[PDB]
Amino acid sequence: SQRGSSGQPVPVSANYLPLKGNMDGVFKYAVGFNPPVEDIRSRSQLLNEHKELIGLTRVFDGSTLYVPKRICEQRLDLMSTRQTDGASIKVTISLVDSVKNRDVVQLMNVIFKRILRSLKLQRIGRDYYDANSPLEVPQHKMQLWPGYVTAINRHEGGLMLVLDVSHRVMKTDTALDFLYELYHFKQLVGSVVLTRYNNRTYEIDDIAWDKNPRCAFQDHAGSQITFVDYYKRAYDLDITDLEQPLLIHRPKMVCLVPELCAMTGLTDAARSDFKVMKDLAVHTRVPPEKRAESFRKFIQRLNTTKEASELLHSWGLVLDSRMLDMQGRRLPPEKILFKHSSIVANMEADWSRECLKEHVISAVSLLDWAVLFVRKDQGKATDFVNMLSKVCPPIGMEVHEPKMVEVVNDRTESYLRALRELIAPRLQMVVIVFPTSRDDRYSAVKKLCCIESPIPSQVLIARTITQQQKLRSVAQKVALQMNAKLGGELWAVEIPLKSCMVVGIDVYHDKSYGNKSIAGFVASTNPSFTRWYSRTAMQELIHELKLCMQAALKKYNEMNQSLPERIIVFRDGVGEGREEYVSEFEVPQFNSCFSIFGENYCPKLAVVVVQKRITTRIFGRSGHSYDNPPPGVIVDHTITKSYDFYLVSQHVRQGTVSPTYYRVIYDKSGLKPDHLQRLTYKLTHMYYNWPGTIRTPAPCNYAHKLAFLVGKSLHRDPAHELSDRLFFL
RNA sequence: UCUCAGC
Ligand SMILES: [Mg+2]
Ligand SMILES: [Mg+2]
Repeated sequence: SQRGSSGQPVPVSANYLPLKGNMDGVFKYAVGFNPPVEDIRSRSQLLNEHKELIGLTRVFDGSTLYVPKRICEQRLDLMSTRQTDGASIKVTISLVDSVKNRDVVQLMNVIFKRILRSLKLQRIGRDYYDANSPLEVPQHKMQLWPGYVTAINRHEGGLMLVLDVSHRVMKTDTALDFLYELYHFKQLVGSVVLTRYNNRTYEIDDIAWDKNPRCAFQDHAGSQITFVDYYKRAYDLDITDLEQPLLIHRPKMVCLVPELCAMTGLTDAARSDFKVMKDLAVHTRVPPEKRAESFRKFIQRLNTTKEASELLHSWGLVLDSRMLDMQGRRLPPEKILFKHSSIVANMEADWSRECLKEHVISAVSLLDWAVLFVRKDQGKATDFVNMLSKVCPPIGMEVHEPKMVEVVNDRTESYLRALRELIAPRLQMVVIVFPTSRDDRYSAVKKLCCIESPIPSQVLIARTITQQQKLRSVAQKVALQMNAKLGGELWAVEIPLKSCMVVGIDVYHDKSYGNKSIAGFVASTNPSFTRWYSRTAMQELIHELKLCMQAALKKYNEMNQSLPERIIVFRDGVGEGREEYVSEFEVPQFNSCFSIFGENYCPKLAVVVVQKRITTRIFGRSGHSYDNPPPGVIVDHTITKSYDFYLVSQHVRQGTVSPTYYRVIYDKSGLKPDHLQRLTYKLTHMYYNWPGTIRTPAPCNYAHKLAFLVGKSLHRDPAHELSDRLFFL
């Protein structure tokens, strides 16, 4: 069965609304014009003189026609005149089909977008945000707009409506002031700017400052008008500065003026900042109890507005008034095997403290390592090392005095030279300490520590050695990371799938550097899933993932003198629409690449697609308060189709947990669905940078970290000597 | 890098 057993049935409730699945009499039609005018809007206008024969309730998408009632004649031929052409254009009617299951959705999304437009909602980006009731945050010139993201699809329980509250931050002030910050260019490159006088939301494409707002443009049959005059005529406002660089948008020569503009979306500066996130996230990160009512009061609003009320009764569909109520299951909390003893996770599924009191399973001993630092931070670094020697013996590690090396100063060449005169085979780890964060020196250093000289490093920033409180915990968080960078596993969980490799793939979208789309590739190399062989992929990915799979298979063979019987490939980084693309292109490549070795080697494969950015929300509930559900809750019925499941593994403190969507796009493994769901739950714990369950499984997040490291700082492939270790953490 | 129509 699709529904696995072995959990605990907890009453959950997702944010899906079951549309009334009785939408018949929706006969699709077709129109044929022996004058083939190549404009859908012109065709619609041409047939508009015959709208009385149908009614307002029609959908003419250029070629077809959707009507909630029998068309007047499925072979009727009328003559239509054109105010421009003047020809007696043919009018055609077709009894193509009453759509069964394919174009029903494409109709419902169109009419539902029309409905949401009737509620005075605007289309910004892809979803819909309100404008009457912003949530004022007048502390940063920010201003939030409530909004909703909706979709309708053929989920197993019929036709369901997705609905999840969104939020779109918009700048209270103007844009020219934002253009003051040029010298203290390539940033307004897709920034969704909107105006205020009408709240019409443009999307910007190209900026050429070679123009002035006083220029005139040929509009409305040779009537040149200047922007200063056009805007004062059409909106009765003035312009203070007459030299601002205009903004250009073109529908898929609209020259905007950046005094009436106002950006949406915090733009890399509020993004790279600790200040504004704590200010915004109090509102953006909505707790589940508020979100449930922000959902229900949307339905109370939707069943009161006149256009919204009438449109449903026109097409006949009855939108229900309360979210779904399913019966999810809660997988048992999983034991965490340490070296000597083991602790079960709490309901919170976090062992951040119990990992600081037990022994790691395999500790690599730091007999000889080094530290780099500056005069300004010599004392703090020395104390950090002195008490790092004090915290390792508790946790089962064993460290000794490092070759305490002082760089000359903070210039990057000094660090480069100091590393180059220091690297030797008789070495374990070089632990570097920087005064201030800067990607130039960081990248120039990590290239040397990850390409030229394969020495696993560890960068620390000076502010983190507070030497007041965040030193014991920082040392206990860096010792455990340094242990893993040396190929020593910390904790493990009983995974009863004997002799099965597990692979994890994720990609990193870059738009500037060639769009190479670095993709990581991480696979286990031991039957306990604690040591990961991590390679990388490069292409301008088709051919390199087969090479990485073959190399990882060889590596697993070397360690275990065997070959895996199963290969679970938790593919991630799929686009929102290519969820079937992998099921046809790369799965055949993975089956083909097995041919290099093996006596006709037959791995029982399973390619699982992992999706994070979804819009489902599983609210667990006991009573009448839809709270967050405890991590480890599986839902796979009446919400998913084609054998895929939703899993709540993350845990948050503020907000609603987003369950993660795993699609099983290839299943030859003979694994019962129960076992694969449980396994996908176990791999959640195995991330050695956060003791406790995380969003995606261990290999997927490992691969994401590796891909981000390669893309943002390395821009090459790491040395193949480092691969058997988790040099990336 | 202690870490999760409009112009
Ligand atoms: Mg993804
Ligand atoms: Mg790290």
